[PDB]
Amino acid sequence: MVTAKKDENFSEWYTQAIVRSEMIEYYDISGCYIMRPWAFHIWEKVQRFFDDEIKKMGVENSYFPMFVSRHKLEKPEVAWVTHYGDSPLPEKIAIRPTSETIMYPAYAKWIRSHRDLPLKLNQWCSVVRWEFKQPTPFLRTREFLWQEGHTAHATEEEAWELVLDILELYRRWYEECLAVPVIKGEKSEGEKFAGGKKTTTVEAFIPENGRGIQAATSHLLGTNFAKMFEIEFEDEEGHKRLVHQTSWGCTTRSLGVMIMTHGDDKGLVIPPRVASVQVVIIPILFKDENTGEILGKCRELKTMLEKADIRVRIDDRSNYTPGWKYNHWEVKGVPLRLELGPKDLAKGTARVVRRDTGEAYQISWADLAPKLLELMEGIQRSLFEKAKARLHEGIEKISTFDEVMPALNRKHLVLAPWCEDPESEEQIKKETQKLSEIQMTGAMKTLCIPFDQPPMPEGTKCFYTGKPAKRWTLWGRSY
Amino acid sequence: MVTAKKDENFSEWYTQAIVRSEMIEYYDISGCYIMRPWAFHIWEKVQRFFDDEIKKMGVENSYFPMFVSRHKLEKPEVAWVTHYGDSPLPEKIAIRPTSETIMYPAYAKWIRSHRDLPLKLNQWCSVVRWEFKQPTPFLRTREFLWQEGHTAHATEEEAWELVLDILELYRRWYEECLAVPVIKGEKSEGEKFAGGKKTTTVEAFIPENGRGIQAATSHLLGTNFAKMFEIEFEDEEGHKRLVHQTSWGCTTRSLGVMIMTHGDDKGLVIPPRVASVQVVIIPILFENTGEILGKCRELKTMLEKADIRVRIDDRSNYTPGWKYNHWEVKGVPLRLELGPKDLAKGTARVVRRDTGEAYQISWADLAPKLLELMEGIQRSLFEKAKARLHEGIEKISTFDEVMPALNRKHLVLAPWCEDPESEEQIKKETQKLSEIQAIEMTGAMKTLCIPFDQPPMPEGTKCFYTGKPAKRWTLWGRSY
Ligand SMILES: Cc1cc(N2CC[C@@](C#N)(C3(C)CC3)C2=O)cc(C(=O)NCc2cc(F)cc(-c3cnn(C)c3)c2)n1
Ligand SMILES: Cc1cc(N2CC[C@@](C#N)(C3(C)CC3)C2=O)cc(C(=O)NCc2cc(F)cc(-c3cnn(C)c3)c2)n1
Ligand SMILES: O=C(C[C@H]1NCCC[C@@H]1O)Cn1cnc2cc(Br)c(Cl)cc2c1=O
Ligand SMILES: O=C(C[C@H]1NCCC[C@@H]1O)Cn1cnc2cc(Br)c(Cl)cc2c1=O
Ligand SMILES: [Br-]
Ligand SMILES: [Br-]
Ligand SMILES: [Ca+2]
Ligand SMILES: [Ca+2]
Ligand SMILES: [Cl-]
Ligand SMILES: [Cl-]
Ligand SMILES: [Cl-]
Repeated sequence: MVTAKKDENFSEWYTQAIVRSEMIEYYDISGCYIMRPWAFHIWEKVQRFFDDEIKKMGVENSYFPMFVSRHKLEKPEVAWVTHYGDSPLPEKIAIRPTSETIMYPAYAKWIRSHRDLPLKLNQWCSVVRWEFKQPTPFLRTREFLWQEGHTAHATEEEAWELVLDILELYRRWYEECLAVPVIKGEKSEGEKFAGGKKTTTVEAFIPENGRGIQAATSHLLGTNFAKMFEIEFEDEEGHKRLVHQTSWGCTTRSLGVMIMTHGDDKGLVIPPRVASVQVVIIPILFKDENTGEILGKCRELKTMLEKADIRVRIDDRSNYTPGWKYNHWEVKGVPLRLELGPKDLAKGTARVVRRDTGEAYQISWADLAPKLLELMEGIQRSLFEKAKARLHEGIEKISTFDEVMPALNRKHLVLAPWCEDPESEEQIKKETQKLSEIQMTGAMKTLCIPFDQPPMPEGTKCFYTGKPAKRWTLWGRSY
Repeated sequence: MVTAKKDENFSEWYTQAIVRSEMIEYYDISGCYIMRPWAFHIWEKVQRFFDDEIKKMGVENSYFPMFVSRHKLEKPEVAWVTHYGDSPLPEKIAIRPTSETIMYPAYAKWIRSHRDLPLKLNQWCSVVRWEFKQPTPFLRTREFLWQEGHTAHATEEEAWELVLDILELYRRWYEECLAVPVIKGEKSEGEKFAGGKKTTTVEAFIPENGRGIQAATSHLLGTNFAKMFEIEFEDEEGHKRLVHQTSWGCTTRSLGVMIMTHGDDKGLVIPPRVASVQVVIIPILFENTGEILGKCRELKTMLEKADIRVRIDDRSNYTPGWKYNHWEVKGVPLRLELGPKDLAKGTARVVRRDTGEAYQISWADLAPKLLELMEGIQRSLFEKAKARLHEGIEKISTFDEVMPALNRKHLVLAPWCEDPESEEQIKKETQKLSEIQAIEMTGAMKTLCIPFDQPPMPEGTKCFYTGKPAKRWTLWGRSY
């Protein structure tokens, strides 16, 4: 069970939560962890939703090799294979950190005419970024699972609308499945993906350590990579034009984020929409009191709730006390826990405890399926809405730079008018980092320029340079 | 179009077929190939089938790192990571070729009491087996996708029952989804997984080189790994015992097999159950308004409501007949032709890809009859294959009848004594008999499997080689 406290020592709390809930297991190679079934259930669920939604868009899944030649890569932190067994490769090959240098030549080969567009591929794989720093399970790891999508189109308007559609699917992944609120915005030109035209992004906020984290990203690559890799088509009139590319990505970091958003001092709290066990049925057995009837009814209740597509498990393992089972499913975060013991056998009801709030209900057996649907909807919405309020309580609207340092001290982000000069963002990072040193990184940086822009009074000056401000920008310490 | 002929030039036919089908793209690193959507949808299909069945058996999914210490790996085809950027690494690390050494330490840590058993885990991933031999797409490659399942049980009976259940799921994977017939059997103690106690397998046959190929595998590991890694539990009486483990896998080789099992001189054929598109609607077009396309879209929704997978090929500059050949090569089980004649009679022309038989169907009658055909197709494809299979097996009793059989690209079902010595001697002698034939891919014949279904073994029957008392019948032939 979890001993540490979320608002007192976040780091050890998080470690305990993930470990005690059986989601991860440590490994002798630093930077890689093991994803036990409990976490992978959740992953499977969001992968299913994203997959169905992108298949609805014509995107098709595929698989490109893990390996890229050195020649075709330096056309850093990439991992190099030099030997098989005991013989060295004639050329070292690297392991993929992202798949552009692998797929894009194939794109060059496959695209000749307008009729071959759009071209929309996704792939669900593992990548390797071997930064020699300190990892954070889910959040920052040397190997991780993601999906990545790459499309090429005949026009930039098409590409751009797909960028937006995909980032909307990413908003739904987080807010709608994992109950984590996020912010849609656009990356600064010092933070955007280089040689993309424009990066869009969903951002999240960890209040317990006042930090920003990127959740997913969708790039408008435009035509830079087409020039690079010579991906041309012939339009209707017979002209050779460059294609307009997008790519987009989202990883298991999402599970990390969800743990921090909903976790509490007893452990995990798993939003029902992604819960593999939404309801655990715990038979209360002691002194051979009514065990045959208790199990009879528990299995009947299971078939009842399964008819309503509630995902139900009866914890009838003989070698565990009920109280151990309670703590087990609590630390694990099963949304709803249903207790049936011999005294309920004559009541015709049963006791239901919701994990998020701990409230208890006495519900009839006939009334179980619909009331449990209802509670799960309410848990899902309320997980989300409490999180969304914490998010917006953590953001401060400022006018001048004087307001920054107090705000970061309250573990908050700042929304400020900005002129969007790239060198000013770096001046800002350095200034704030040094001020932080007068007492994990202390520097503050841009997170995104929110799509949702609040009102911009005329003659608003950039909070740092005093120049005329162009857009509100979200800044904060980061992950 | 596919220039090669399937049984005349099998090699060129095979690569011609998988390339012009758009199933693979080649790559600038030997051993690796790009798996394109037309093929990956099939991998998606069988992965869903099998994932659901093992989820029904209580098996859960997980993910383990792709790297091993040399320390843990060594306790010649392994890909070794040495550097990041330009700095060496303290210790080189290896890309997994399988994940026993990655998982069993964790297992040893997670299992302490009978409470914790059985432990059932699976994972979908890829592995690297960097062999310096000539790869073959799908069939033998340097990086390939698979699933490896690893369980641990209290008793050998539970372990064994699980082994056989998984091998039956592999049977269904090939026969029910892939329409590919296979044979369940047991591996000779020479062909079994070392440090395993018994290996079971499903084998497959390729008529055009008479070659046998292992299709899936399911291992009774017993307790050897349990001693290696110290995976132990305490029973209800408090005594400390070793776990009996199983492991089992299957790869994208299953797709190559499928190709080779059903392809014809025209190209691929894909069983309806796993085909990406089940029906291609070909508009007969050359311009376009007059709404043939509208009617196509109507048909498309009518057919999706029966859960059929449909694609309208409305590409502008291609010819109807070019489209016919295109989807012919790809292997779409059913082609729906719509032109102005069909619009004027409310009928459609449907051509099944297996036999080429055509059918005229009114638009109303469309969705049911297609369902009746796909199923027919799915049965037909599997049945023909089955027959070809049984025609490539010769039951023999002497070694003399062996080398005739191999020349016909057949497999032998001979009575054997089962000491591995004899297997080794047969392999060497058959190879050099192949070479003395060749004075005028190797010729070595080995044990494919010891089939589970054993025809009657009369008393006094002598092994077809040693001449000692035969124990069981065994399937031999050349291998992949
Ligand atoms: C899981 C994951 C996820 C992500 N990202 C990046 C953006 C993205 C989003 N949205 C993607 C990829 C989806 C678009 C996402 O999820 C990044 C990393 C990572 O960069 N790992 C390497 C590493 C290892 C390590 F041991 C330590 C560090 C480390 C320590 N201090 N600092 C400053 C770094 C870094 N990892
Ligand atoms: C896709 C796949 C599949 C399989 N197998 C093996 C058994 C199994 C089955 N059933 C599994 C794993 C499921 C249990 C299966 O599918 C083996 C290989 C392979 O051995 N790859 C390396 C390699 C590279 C290479 F360039 C050439 C060769 C090569 C050339 N001649 N010879 C003798 C080898 C080998 N690859
Ligand atoms: O990987 C990207 C861009 C996009 N690729 C598709 C999925 C979503 C993703 O944002 C940016 N990026 C990020 N990290 C990298 C690390 C290394 Br190592 C290399 Cl060489 C290259 C990269 C690199 O290109
Ligand atoms: O891979 C196996 C045994 C089983 N692993 C689990 C999935 C099913 C599979 O049959 C045997 N084997 C086969 N090929 C290997 C290649 C290399 Br390289 C290494 Cl190090 C090890 C091995 C190795 O152990
Ligand atoms: Br990234
Ligand atoms: Br193997
Ligand atoms: Ca849109
Ligand atoms: Ca606060
Ligand atoms: Cl799922
Ligand atoms: Cl009773
Ligand atoms: Cl539900």
